[PDB]
Amino acid sequence: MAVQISKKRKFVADGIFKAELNEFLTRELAEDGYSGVEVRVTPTRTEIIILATRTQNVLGEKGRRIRELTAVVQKRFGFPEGSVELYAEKVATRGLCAIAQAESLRYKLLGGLAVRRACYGVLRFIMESGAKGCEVVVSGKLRGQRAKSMKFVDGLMIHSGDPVNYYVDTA
Amino acid sequence: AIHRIRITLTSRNVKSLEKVCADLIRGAKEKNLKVKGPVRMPTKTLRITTRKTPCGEGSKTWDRFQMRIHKRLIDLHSPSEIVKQITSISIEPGVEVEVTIADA
Amino acid sequence: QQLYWSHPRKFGQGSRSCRVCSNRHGLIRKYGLNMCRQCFRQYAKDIGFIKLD
Amino acid sequence: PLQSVQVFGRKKTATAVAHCKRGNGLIKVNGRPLEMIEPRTLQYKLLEPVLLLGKERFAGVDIRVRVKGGGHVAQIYAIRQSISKALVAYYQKYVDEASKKEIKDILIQYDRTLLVADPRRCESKKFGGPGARARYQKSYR
Amino acid sequence: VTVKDVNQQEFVRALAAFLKKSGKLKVPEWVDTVKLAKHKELAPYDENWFYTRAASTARHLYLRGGAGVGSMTKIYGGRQRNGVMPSHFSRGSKSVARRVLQALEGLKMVEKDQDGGRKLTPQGQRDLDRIAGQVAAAKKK
Amino acid sequence: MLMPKKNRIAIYELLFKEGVMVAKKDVHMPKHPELADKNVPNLHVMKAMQSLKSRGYVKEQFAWRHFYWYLTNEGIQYLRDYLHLPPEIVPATLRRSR
Amino acid sequence: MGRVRTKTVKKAARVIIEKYYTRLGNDFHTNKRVCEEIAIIPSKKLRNKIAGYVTHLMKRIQRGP
RNA sequence: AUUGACAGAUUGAUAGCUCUUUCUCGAUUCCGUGGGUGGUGGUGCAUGGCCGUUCUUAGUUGGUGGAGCGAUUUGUCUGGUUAAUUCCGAUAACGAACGAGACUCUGGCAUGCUAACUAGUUACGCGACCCCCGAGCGGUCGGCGUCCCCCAACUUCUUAGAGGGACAAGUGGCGUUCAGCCACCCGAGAUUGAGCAAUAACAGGUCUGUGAUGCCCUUAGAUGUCCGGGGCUGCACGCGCGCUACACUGACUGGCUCAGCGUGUGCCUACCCUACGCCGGCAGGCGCGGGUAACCCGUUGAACCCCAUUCGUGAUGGGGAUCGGGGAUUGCAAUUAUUCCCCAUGAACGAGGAAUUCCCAGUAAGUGCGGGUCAUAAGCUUGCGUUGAUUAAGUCCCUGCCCUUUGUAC
Repeated sequence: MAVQISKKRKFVADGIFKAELNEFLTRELAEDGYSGVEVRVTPTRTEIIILATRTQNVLGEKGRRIRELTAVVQKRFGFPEGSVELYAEKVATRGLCAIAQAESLRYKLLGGLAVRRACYGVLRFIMESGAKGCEVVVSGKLRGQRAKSMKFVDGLMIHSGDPVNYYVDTA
Repeated sequence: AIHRIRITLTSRNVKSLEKVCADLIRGAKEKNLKVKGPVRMPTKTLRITTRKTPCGEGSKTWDRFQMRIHKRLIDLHSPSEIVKQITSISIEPGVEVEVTIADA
Repeated sequence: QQLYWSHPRKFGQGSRSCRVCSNRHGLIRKYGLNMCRQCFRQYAKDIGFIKLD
Repeated sequence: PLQSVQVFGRKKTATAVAHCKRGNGLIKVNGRPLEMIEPRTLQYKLLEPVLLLGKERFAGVDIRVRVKGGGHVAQIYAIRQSISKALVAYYQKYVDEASKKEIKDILIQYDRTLLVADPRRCESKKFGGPGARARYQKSYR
Repeated sequence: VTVKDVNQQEFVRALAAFLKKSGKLKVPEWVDTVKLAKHKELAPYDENWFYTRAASTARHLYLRGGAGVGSMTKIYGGRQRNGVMPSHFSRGSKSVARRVLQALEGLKMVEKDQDGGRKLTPQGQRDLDRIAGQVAAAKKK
Repeated sequence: MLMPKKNRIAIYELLFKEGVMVAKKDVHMPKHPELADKNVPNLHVMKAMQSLKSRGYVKEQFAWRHFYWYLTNEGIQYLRDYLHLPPEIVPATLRRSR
Repeated sequence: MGRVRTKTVKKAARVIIEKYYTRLGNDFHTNKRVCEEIAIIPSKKLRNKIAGYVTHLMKRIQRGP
């Protein structure tokens, strides 16, 4: 009530919250095309933006799933009634999102399309989307039961340096 | 009323925090009164060193995960309505703003 | 019945677990993280920590 | 109008600030003269500038010094740098530049440390060893 | 001349002698038997040590005020041989510091200040700074 | 249809009152966060929801030892049957959008 | 015993001099700021290096091709 | 149907676990079968992810063209150059990609700028308090503690912004007068130290970090789970990283006197840092305060060091193992000694054979203090400073690594 926790501790706890919510959204809206959360606190309100491709699906029928998710978030993180609101925004250039593409590939692999061909197409999609380049690695037991790895690559890529931080979107 | 209102901008990001700080000074100059320039506090470094390894059996190598945290606090000699107009602007980043009433 | 969980679970590494894995070894207690050191490494970027030096 | 000059010396983490003023040449560190400070074997150090330039150069300039940080030796090397530096800064501003230049020359030929501060600072330890460069012992067998 | 103008070692010797000559301190019963801190293998070889450290406390109080018992233990701290384990800090004896501070209180050297902790008083400033002057006027050496 | 009636039936009503419901995967909580009429703990809650899920009258997601039970339409119809509720009812998903 | 220039320096300097021979001169700090003006050099150090090689090429040009 | 029970016998138990004997939710149950579910069970030689290593060196790659029946090769190199497949230059190659470099953080220069009651204050003003505080007959000075706010003055020290700042840029050599190397001026002299880090691997480690996970096993007399107790600490012995030492360049007893990273309660499940006052030899106890922190702890009054002590080369006052008796705290519980204090006991060890580790500048080494774990808490670790060397500035002898030619029955 009148706590005002440490400036150190508060920032750590905030990031922790942000990270848990990211997981849960990834776990819940996996198939649905989730591409990140962008949270921001305000006076007596905490906006939280879901980024995704299939926005119609995340919202649900007539306004349903978003309302369920707000209620669940309220219940879980100790938020008052009407202190939080989920805002689904459509992702511009979904190809350049790495986690969205990694999901798309997961889906394709689950359906039963060949390990190569689905992964190749995904690669072709991200390069049409307008990237500097790419690196797509599938690994594990690709036929037989001795684990191998695919490694489909193209274009301009970087590994070293600081720049990797902000120049490669990894997933 | 006029009273010694204190803004306190704390953040993880530097550039974003300084931009906010600058905009609040601009807003204070516009609706002229006073300022007592944005006081850089000594930044803290929230630091965690862990083993890179899950398990024990590599060569023993360590991460040094930092997290910096900055505090720019700004004094002001004004009424409340002007402060609410200023502080409502300069939001969207992770800059935590804490407005104290007077003295302490 | 009444003795089922009746053992002092107030202190030491019985009580405190991680807030993600829930295994009770190598918890980053500092700054109230309370998470597995492996878990911490996993999430650190989201939390705001970053390897600069 | 008074002739004030506040100049600092440094050594590792010893910020010794010597403050010159138009006076009678006392020269005291924190709150005491140069005949204590009290590592004492290093008295001729904190004396050196005065011994080189003489009492005639100092004569009309009282110097109050304040020190903090560092350890005993580092503090002495800080004050020694600072009082000499302060003297030079006084002569630059409130005397004449040819006089300063002469003082500077007399100091440097003795030691460049008197004006120029060492950049040397404690190197950071890295995991896999007890210090910066030394490693923990390897077992092999 | 103040106390800072005097070589602090030979000051506390003179203050101790002063406190003996006065003969109205309040050395408690233990003195002989006590250890002096958990540091120490032995007790002091100087058998009238209480007077010496009383003097040392007073002079500390002159130089830095607001010094509580805890603060007096911290200043009289040192190495603690664990013997076969490595050494650490240990704070000095509380009770002896407290008895010293209460003894000075009875003398009216000192007085418990506002905002906690001891400070020495004018009548105490007398004796401390008087004996400084005596030491200064001992000889040119 | 199981166990202490007062507890179970209170869980069901709380699940109906909101669209969703959550727990923590922590067996030993003689209270439960929210709810808290009389002990009515974690477990009973958690075991009811798993029973619901098995017969196909609630969905799931887990995420960091915590559970998230989104409720189905067929599930809603099961709860209304259990609690002999009227046909209007309004569970939670009413909410004016704009 | 160390500092050789990489091709990312060398190419940029040659390209600078090919287009802006006239602006560039022997004094390093003048053309250090020229290099800032005429070219978007992202880092300070790289800029500073390029200008250093630009000066060195100028000196070679002032003594045959 | 057949969930849940005071006795009393039994039991470790106040486990309604059982035998005994009264009653209970009242739609729970029990029995199959399908089938779950759990598992710090098995399998890292079924995998994922993450590390580690090869491999911290300079290496790796495809398009098109050329050479070969082809595997392949060229590019990717005779030569100089560089820390570098870094450059210069050669040229059946051409024009590219990664890595290296650039980059990010850090270190050190800014009497330059922007900045301040959560920095200093800084020197003033001394407006003073203040008592003889001292010098001094008295004035004027010396010194702090502070009493200080704000309508004193600022940023030297302080915090941290965004700028600048060094580039091999100058002078001299050496070098195809290229790439570059050496010196010296100015001044940090390209070099402060980290972080990031390719291709292809390994059947490296990890299923005991995961509600990442295949299959296998087990699944109510459980390998599930919880409670009590014990164990992981057991000692003919062998090895590995450590601490303490073997003293007088020391020990002890006083005295004097300088740090820097941090961290800290009001919490994810029950509690922090602690000033000051008394009581206690000591560990500690009891009172009151301050502190979600440049505010309080805190001028963090650290150690070594420095200065007076005694002791006198004696297994000595060096060393502090072992062990007896007592006293404190943490805890639900400390016996197989949890830690801490006290008195007593006083072992080997007089510098370590063959072996072999680590290191070149604020480094090694000494020296303490933070953080981690943590109720209790470091002989470990990961950071921090404080004191501060010798010797190198080279070479392939050993051990390895990189390229080229070569030989090869691998």
